Amino acid sequence: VQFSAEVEAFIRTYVKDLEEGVAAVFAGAGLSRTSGFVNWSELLREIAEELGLSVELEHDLISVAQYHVNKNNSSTGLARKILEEFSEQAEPSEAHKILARLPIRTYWTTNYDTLIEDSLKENYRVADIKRRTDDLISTRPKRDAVVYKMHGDVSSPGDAILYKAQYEQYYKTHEGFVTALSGDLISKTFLFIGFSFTDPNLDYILSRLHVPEKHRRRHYCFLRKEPSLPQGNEDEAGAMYRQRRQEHHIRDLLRFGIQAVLVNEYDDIPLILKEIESRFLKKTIFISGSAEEYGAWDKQEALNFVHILSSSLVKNGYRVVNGFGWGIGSAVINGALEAIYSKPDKYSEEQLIMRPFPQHSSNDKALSELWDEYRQRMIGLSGIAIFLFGNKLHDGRIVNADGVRREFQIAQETGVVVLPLGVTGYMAKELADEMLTDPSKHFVRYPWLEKEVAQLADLSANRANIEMKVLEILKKLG
Amino acid sequence: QFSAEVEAFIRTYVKDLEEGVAAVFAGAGLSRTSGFVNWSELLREIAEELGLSVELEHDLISVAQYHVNKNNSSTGLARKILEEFSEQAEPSEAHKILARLPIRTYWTTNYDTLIEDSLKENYRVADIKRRTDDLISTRPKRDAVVYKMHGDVSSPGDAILYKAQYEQYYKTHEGFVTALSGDLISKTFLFIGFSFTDPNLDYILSRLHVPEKHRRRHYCFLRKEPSLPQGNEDEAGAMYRQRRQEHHIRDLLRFGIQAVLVNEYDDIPLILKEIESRFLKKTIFISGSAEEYGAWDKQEALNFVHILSSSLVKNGYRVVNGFGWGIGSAVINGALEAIYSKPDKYSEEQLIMRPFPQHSSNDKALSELWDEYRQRMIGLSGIAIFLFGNKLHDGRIVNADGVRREFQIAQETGVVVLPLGVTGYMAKELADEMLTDPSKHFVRYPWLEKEVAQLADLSANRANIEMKVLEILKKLG
Ligand code: NA
Ligand code: NA
Ligand code: NA
Ligand code: NA
Repeated sequence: VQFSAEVEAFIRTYVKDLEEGVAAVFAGAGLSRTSGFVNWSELLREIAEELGLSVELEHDLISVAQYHVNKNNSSTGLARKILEEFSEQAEPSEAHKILARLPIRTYWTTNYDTLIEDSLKENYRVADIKRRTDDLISTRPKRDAVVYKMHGDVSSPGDAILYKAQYEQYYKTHEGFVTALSGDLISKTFLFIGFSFTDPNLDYILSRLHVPEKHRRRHYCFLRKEPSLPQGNEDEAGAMYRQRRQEHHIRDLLRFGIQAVLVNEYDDIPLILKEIESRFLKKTIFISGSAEEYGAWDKQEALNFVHILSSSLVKNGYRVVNGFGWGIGSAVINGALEAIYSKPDKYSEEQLIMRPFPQHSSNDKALSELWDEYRQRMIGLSGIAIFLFGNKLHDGRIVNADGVRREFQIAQETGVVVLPLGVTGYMAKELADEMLTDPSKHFVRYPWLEKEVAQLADLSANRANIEMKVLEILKKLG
Repeated sequence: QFSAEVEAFIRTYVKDLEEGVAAVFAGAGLSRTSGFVNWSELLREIAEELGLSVELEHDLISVAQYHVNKNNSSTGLARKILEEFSEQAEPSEAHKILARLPIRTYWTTNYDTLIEDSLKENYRVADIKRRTDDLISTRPKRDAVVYKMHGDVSSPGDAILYKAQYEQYYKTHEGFVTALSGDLISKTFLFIGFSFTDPNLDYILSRLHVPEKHRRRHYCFLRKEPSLPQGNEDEAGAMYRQRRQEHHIRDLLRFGIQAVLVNEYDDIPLILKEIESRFLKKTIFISGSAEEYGAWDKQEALNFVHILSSSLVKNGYRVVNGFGWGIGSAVINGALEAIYSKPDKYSEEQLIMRPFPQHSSNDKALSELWDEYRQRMIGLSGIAIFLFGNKLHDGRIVNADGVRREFQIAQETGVVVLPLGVTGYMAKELADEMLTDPSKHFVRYPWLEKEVAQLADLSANRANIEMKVLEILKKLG
């Protein structure tokens, strides 16, 4: 759970930039491999062999590809290997799924595959996909993210950027992409992921990143640190040359404002991203609860409290994930929306997260499983969960709501801080009391929280001070 | 009924609104209730200070530049044509309509903030571009973008005011020009508030050139020149005034702009309200609330509401959620299910949700805030459906008076009202009330009386209600 001082500073910075909304991703081929990297020599082996060349002797693979286009006067043979087959091997990394889950608004990529767009759709995120310059003219309304496919798309291989001659003229043929990228480079913090210094195309991509020093920003790029001891037909002299050479790569990236984030293995990347996610989600609050009745609370008193709580979370900079429970979810919605439109300059519709809950069975899944998948997904978008009331009618009598407990379990199992408010009674009280029954188990990560949950579980707790105590708890948890 | 040309404009803009490609380009006239500006009078004293006269100076752009040249400063000029000028800005009826409608793109050369202010009052989140720097980043989840091409009363020092700045605009404000050229080939503009006495009209129009292959047809409101003389005119001078306008009209075409001619400026809001009335026939307000469901099982009723709302989205309608207790949550879930069912064909814009009143205010009782909420939300719709409608009151179940108030607001404003009496309670009361005086409630659509009658029977068969409602809405369209 602890990283380098350099990685640690990157985590702190990118979390903050995710919160402000200026975080961006630039994705290379490595991101579309569970491996995390690509062997370019092997990909071009056959193209070179068809020219009487060999990737062992040819170190300029961009020129080899161009020679292939020249000799056959056509892009198709090249396109089959480096675009068509290359993209069918694409697989979503763990790092890929994390980045698609986070509320990152801007994805740039030179990949041809559809993994980014596909993952966004799976996570119920409406994507504005820019596959060609024409797509840049109009903005998809209410999009959750924009995805720039700089070099085209497997969907239209004829329009993809594949070989040297196209790279050389990209600044004119695709001026719109370059202009958009230059704007994002001076307004956003990029995470470059999936790039290697054996990428034949790297220099072309990096040369597009120049901006006036007055406006230059600092960005980040994952790189695997070269291992110490030999590889293949190498000796300790060859190993040390391989390593010290990498120091010049790292310094070169600074030209473009890019700071290398070194990892010893590609498997380290998803762990760093998970840490970023967990720290970032501490400001996204899941509201769990439902009510057929309100017990020691008057209904309008309860709904008014829920409304005010939701509004305050928005006004204090939190994102609210609505559990959509009966008799609670409507007040969550109305409270958050009231705050949003109170100050449409400051707050945003992004601060209220709503996704439809299951209504009907499917042929493949019972309502049983759709509900559990819904709760897992919604809690997955949050870092803290508040539990309120929680009761429903069953065979004519009021019972504590099992679905509220299930959300509680999912949250605990996944590291989401659980904050039941026992003063609201019912399942919230049942859960608060249960936590206090084993403080060494339930309050390991935050021992100071036992006292707070105990005060808020007291049925005679002062209801006017609940909101401010919750707010102080959430700020300390962050 | 309007002229054939105006009628064709109405039909085209309604469809472009529905498609989401409608745009507005607002001139000074839109910020005056009269609909026009007297430019010679605005510059009268500027000219007098240079020893000139607006009676004899026909080029007011140059007069303003001469004022800057003489004083080596735009301070005096800016006071008259920016400060005082924008202080007299008033939202016209045409302004209010265009701010109401779901137009995504507003361009303007006005300095005032009437568009931005109206959008917020209408609970529309605006992305306001006052400077080229603002163009780099897009406000997420915006309901509209507003381009202030010539700057803003907010930062007078950065506003476009005089000839020299116009001449270099294509360089200093290149971002605005590039964005406009993209919108001109992607959207259908309505130019409103411009006259051919606008000293800077040529500067504005010259920015509208695009390759013919990509040129679209736009529209521009213009007041037809009157026949009768005015101000030192006889019938020769008045006929000269009129025939000159024919060349203005023809000239607009080389920019792809078709003049929409009106006899009076007051005709503009009438054409715009006809546009709104027709456009809104695919926006459905769902009125209803329920503490209990009577002869319906609770999950049966919520399932019906869910399916109805989903079906509305899937058949191309926008759903305005009344947000009633026990009904609004199913409206939301049904619509959201449809939207994310096929997120490439359906959109989040098909569900309209705005907060309802919770707390009294020092200037408005809760009673007033509720009425204003209902008027605003019904104002967004052309058809309103009424379902159930009951609440708890002094310990008992009563029919929901709010549902009837929403019914009355709808009827008073020309919104088609479709109560489903089979859902009982207030919806049944309103269905029976309409059926008791068909002469008054079914004037516009006589065939609707039969449909309401079959849906009003408490014993009516519930399996095909949604299918019947959708057929009714399609005919109303
Ligand atoms: Na309270
Ligand atoms: Na509810
Ligand atoms: Na439950
Ligand atoms: Na009511």
